[PDB]
Amino acid sequence: WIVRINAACRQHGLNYSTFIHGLKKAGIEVDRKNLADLAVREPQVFAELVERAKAAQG
Amino acid sequence: MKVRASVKRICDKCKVIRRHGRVYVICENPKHKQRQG
Amino acid sequence: MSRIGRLPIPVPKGVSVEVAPGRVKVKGPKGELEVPVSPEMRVVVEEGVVRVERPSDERRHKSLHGLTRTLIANAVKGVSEGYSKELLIKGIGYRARLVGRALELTVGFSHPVVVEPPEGITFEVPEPTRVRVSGIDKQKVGQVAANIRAIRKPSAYHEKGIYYAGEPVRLKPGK
Amino acid sequence: MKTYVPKQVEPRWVLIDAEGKTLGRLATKIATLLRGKHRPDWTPNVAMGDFVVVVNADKIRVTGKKLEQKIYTRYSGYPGGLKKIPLEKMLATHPERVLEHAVKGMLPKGPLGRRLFKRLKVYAGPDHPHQAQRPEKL
Amino acid sequence: MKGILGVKVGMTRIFRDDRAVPVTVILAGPCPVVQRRTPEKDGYTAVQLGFLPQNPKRVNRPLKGHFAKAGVEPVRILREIRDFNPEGDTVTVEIFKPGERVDVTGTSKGRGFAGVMKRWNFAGGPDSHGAHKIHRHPGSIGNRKTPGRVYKGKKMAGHYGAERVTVMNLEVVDVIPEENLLLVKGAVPGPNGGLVIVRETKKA
RNA sequence: AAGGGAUAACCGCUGAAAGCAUCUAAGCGGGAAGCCCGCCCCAAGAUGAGGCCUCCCACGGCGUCAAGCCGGUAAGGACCC
RNA sequence: UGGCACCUCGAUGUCGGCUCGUCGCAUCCUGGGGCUGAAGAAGGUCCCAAGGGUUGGGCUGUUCGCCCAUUAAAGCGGCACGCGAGCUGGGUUCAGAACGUCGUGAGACAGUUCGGUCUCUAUCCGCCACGGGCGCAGGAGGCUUGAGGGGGGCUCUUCCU
Ligand SMILES: [Mg+2]
Ligand SMILES: [Mg+2]
Ligand SMILES: [Mg+2]
Ligand SMILES: [Mg+2]
Ligand SMILES: [Mg+2]
Ligand SMILES: [Mg+2]
Ligand SMILES: [Mg+2]
Ligand SMILES: [Mg+2]
Ligand SMILES: [Mg+2]
Ligand SMILES: [Mg+2]
Ligand SMILES: [Mg+2]
Ligand SMILES: [Mg+2]
Ligand SMILES: [Mg+2]
Ligand SMILES: [Mg+2]
Ligand SMILES: [Mg+2]
Ligand SMILES: [Mg+2]
Ligand SMILES: [Mg+2]
Ligand SMILES: [Mg+2]
Ligand SMILES: [Mg+2]
Ligand SMILES: [Mg+2]
Ligand SMILES: [Mg+2]
Ligand SMILES: [Mg+2]
Ligand SMILES: [Mg+2]
Ligand SMILES: [Mg+2]
Ligand SMILES: [Mg+2]
Ligand SMILES: [Mg+2]
Ligand SMILES: [Mg+2]
Ligand SMILES: [Mg+2]
Ligand SMILES: [Mg+2]
Ligand SMILES: [Mg+2]
Ligand SMILES: [Mg+2]
Ligand SMILES: [Mg+2]
Ligand SMILES: [Mg+2]
Ligand SMILES: [Mg+2]
Ligand SMILES: [Zn+2]
Repeated sequence: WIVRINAACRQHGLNYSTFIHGLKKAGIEVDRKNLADLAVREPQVFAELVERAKAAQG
Repeated sequence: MKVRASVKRICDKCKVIRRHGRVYVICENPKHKQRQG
Repeated sequence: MSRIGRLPIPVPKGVSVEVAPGRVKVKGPKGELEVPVSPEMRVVVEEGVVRVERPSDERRHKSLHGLTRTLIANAVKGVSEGYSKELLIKGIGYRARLVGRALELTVGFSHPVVVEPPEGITFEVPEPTRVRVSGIDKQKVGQVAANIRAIRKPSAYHEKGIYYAGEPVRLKPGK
Repeated sequence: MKTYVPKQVEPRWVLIDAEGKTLGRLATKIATLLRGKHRPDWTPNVAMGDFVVVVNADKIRVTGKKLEQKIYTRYSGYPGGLKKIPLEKMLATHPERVLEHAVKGMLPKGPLGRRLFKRLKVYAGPDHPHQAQRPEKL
Repeated sequence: MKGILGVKVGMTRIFRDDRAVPVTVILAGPCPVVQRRTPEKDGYTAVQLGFLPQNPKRVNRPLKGHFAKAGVEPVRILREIRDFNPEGDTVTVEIFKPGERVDVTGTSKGRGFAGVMKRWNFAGGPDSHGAHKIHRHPGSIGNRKTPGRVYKGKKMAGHYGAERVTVMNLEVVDVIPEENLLLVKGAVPGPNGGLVIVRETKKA
């Protein structure tokens, strides 16, 4: 699951360690590494999760 | 002399040259030149 | 303290120095030469003199400043025939006669040594007791003169060697 | 059983330029491209690491005193047969074995990565017989 | 690099002005060429000869059917003679000259499953002095626990001979033009009837 | 072996750091029965299974279709002496 | 040579020799070079270099060691002090017997001598050679390049200069 999430998030401009830091701090712990099937199946909402995670760096 | 572990400057006109990694010491008279090895 | 390159070039019979964006080509009245330059250090090609400029102070900018200037300074007097570079020979019956350019010479062997010169090296032989190696570049003359040294090794208890100027500091006799 | 099916389709073609890019640092993105890290549909048993051709296998830059000193090793089972070959000899002739050994040292060692070594072509050209359409990525 | 197809027919002595020479008479007759290689086609650029005549009914025609040069197909192995270049019809013996050094590459005699003492010239155990069964055995073949396994090429019994063997630096004594024969200086590899190729020796 | 290249010890050329000097920090050389070339055979089971010449080839029936459902047969191969 | 006693007492055969090798260099020679109290030759020492060689004998069971004739040299070591599912049994580590010594004696001695059973069939790995099946994306007859691997990688004497 770490390879699928890190594989899917990388082309958006952020890796796994940048991605989880928005989820643990922003109170958006939703993914929880079992939800890789939106990073695989339907990425138009996982990209919005990237949009919610990239603004939570500070 | 020749290859030694310690290198000292007998007959003070020695020149100490570090070439190709290791240390040589040379003079005019070639019986006092030294290689550290 | 004076780093070589803090004093200028200027050269009468003002040979041409061009850009050549990684190197230096020098064309003179006799020949052209070649000096490789490190690309980080900037030598400039202004009027009369050839300036040299280094960025900073470490173990490469402080030595390549002076390497880069001085290898040009050899090529300044190099292309105007500023090198004589004699090789005087000793010996009881040694001589060096020239046929064309391949300088054969008797150095005590069982056959006269045929010296094959490279391109651009002139073996001027005015005397049987002394020759001289001329050319354009200082490396091309000193290397071939070292090849002339490679036949006979001097200072072996007596004469019959070469010294590049004449310098017997040979050693004590053995009786 | 949850639906985590990889649904393997269409192995693609990527050529990598090696003009001044160093080995090792080049061979890690060749390693991840030969493995399949760029694809989100990942499953580690099926080989989805795409077809990668590398161009300009000559003049690969190496750093420091490693040319003439980094000596490879090719063993024969005969006694005394330890043929030591330097890196400047490996770059004088046969430039492809440097990159093939660099990718071979980074791929997995089983029958999967052994199959992945087939999916990596090396050419010192620039020319290659793979002529359908070749998009270049860096 | 001159070369020819040949076949051993026997050996004898010839007499020079003072010394006898142990010559081998060898039948390197008229050799038809069938195919030339090309740097733009195969690169190594050799030339394919074949030498001894075949009646056209034992052939099977992937072999019968080569073009204009040498329509009568030969018998033996169509050997390529490694950058040699004739004019196009055949290669006679007069390419070679007496006084030149020529290589002979043939096929030596297989001794069968030859022994280790006859093969690798060992010594073995003595006949007397209590020797149980060591009279032709090789003996020890390794060491105990380290290294363990026997090294590759321990020079034991097997198929000695019947391989392609090159004997070098042979000087040409005489040339027979009417039957197209060569007279090398002895020690040709191969039996009476073994085909060889005879190149130029280097030895520059 | 004769010959070629890169070399160890060693001998150098030019040259700053260190206005001098220096085989070295940039480079260019010479330099061994040592290393790789070169000689000979093994060798495409080098699945990375190479390359060239020549001979033959659509149905003669039908699927999960050009045999990956089958019977003879072209080039050839095999059995027997 | 030792110290330890960690696998081995339902046992891993011990010294030496013959055959067969392989590896390290801290090189005995051959190949280069520096110094020398190196006039030349012959030398001494040190640095690189293991590619190839390192004899035929007498003595003792000997490794070692001492002598004869040579060579340029008769190198030091490891591989269970290499090698007994290869061999030898001369010594030691069996029963017989004797000598010197100790012990009242039976016997003993890392003191000496003679003699004394050395175990036909290769299952797997390895190795030397030769094969069958299949593959080499149509089927065969040939020719052949070489990714790679081993062999050989010696050396002395005489003469001209
Ligand atoms: Mg060997
Ligand atoms: Mg036979
Ligand atoms: Mg015998
Ligand atoms: Mg018997
Ligand atoms: Mg017996
Ligand atoms: Mg082992
Ligand atoms: Mg100087
Ligand atoms: Mg040097
Ligand atoms: Mg050099
Ligand atoms: Mg050289
Ligand atoms: Mg011990
Ligand atoms: Mg204890
Ligand atoms: Mg047991
Ligand atoms: Mg025991
Ligand atoms: Mg025992
Ligand atoms: Mg040494
Ligand atoms: Mg010593
Ligand atoms: Mg010597
Ligand atoms: Mg002397
Ligand atoms: Mg060796
Ligand atoms: Mg040896
Ligand atoms: Mg034994
Ligand atoms: Mg036994
Ligand atoms: Mg045993
Ligand atoms: Mg005994
Ligand atoms: Mg007995
Ligand atoms: Mg008794
Ligand atoms: Mg029996
Ligand atoms: Mg067997
Ligand atoms: Mg087979
Ligand atoms: Mg072949
Ligand atoms: Mg090869
Ligand atoms: Mg192999
Ligand atoms: Mg080889
Ligand atoms: Zn001094």
